Amino acid sequence: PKLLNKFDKTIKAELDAAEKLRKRGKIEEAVNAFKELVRKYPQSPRARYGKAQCEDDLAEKRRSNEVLRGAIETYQEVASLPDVPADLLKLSLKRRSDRQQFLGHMRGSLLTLQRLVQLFPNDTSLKNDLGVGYLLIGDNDNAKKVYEEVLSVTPNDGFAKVHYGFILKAQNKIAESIPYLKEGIESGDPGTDDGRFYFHLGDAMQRVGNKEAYKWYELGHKRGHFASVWQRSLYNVNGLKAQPWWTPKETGYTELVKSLERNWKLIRDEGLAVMDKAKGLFLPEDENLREKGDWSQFTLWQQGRRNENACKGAPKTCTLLEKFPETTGCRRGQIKYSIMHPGTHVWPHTGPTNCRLRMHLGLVIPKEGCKIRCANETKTWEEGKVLIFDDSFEHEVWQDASSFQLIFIVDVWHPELTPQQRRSLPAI
Amino acid sequence: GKCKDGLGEYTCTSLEGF
Ligand SMILES: O=C(O)CCC(=O)C(=O)O
Ligand SMILES: [Mn+2]
Repeated sequence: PKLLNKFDKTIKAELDAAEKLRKRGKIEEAVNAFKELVRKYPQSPRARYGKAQCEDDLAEKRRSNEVLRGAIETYQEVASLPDVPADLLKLSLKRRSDRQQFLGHMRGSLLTLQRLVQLFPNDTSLKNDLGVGYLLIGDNDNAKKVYEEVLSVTPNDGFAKVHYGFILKAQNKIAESIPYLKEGIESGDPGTDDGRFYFHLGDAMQRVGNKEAYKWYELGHKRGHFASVWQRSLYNVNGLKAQPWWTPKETGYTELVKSLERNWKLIRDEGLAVMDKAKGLFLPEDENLREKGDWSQFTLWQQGRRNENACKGAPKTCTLLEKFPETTGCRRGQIKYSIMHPGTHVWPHTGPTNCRLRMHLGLVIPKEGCKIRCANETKTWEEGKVLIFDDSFEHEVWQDASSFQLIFIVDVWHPELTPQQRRSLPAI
Repeated sequence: GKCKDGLGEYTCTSLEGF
């Protein structure tokens, strides 16, 4: 890595002495050392990079967003100086984008990634990084165009293949996504050994009837991406008790279960009133999990936040639930009504995290035609009764009754999570 | 997009700095 331009080679001793202080952890000393070099040599790219790296380390030491924003600006200043070596220009801008994504400046990161692709049009990995920037903001269309542009030039790039297959699979192009996902993982290129790609390759194969799907779930399990072949959530706290079905006593949330079962008719009645008078509050499930039929949900809580307008449609239910922070505070779960009509089948699927358990309170359950499978066991609901399963295990639902099914879904923190973990875990 | 019922999104969390 050639980081010194012609002038920087003539002050190589001073630059190495300052950088050695930063590698030793003397951050304040290194900050002032590079500050002096930037003063004496205001055009030095290596001195400016040292200033930025020291601000980067100082932000880590302080866990300070404001200090990191200063580092992000100094990484920019490096790129603005004359005669910046190509290796240094790329390092400074790549770190800038990486730190912008850390702060959540996803739009700003995108501008930095685009500039990197403009400066180095032959670096295919920078285009792949740009595609990740689009994926992080939720712009799958522009991400798809980026990887198609990469695959036009380098068809064998494994990173581009998995991410293209991921985009195709997200767009419900199930059959088309399989060879891109498969060949991408099989390439072994950096960035392809990711749990997201084993998860969706196996799921795509499941939807098309490919029996080789669980071979890829076992390979993902062997490489540390899945807790097991059945439990394939990707946002896990390791060690939590893993079983598909739970009894109320096993969860310890016996007071919540008692309240739901004592008061279930007021929950049902408000759900029915929304069906009859405000049906638009039920939104069709839009995560591509419905194989066929009609499936909608009316969400009262998500990420531990109460939807005020929705609770105006179920005020008594929300009042009852407010007494139970184990569900209203579950920032990795929801509280929602769920309606499924006859002819509905939900693809086998897995929730995102092992940090929640999912309760179903039966509200309107037809006598025949409705069942839910979790892992190897299929069960039925009962009106006014709570069943509890871990939806990080593969589960599946059928609705073949002659009228509608209505349930109340109440997520709780996994009981083995400490109060510390419940406060700090990022919301999902 | 949010990962409520599944894992369809590229990332399911939202980074907001330290
Ligand atoms: O999500 C629903 O409403 C349907 C049942 C299900 O898949 C779940 O509770 O995770
Ligand atoms: Mn589910």
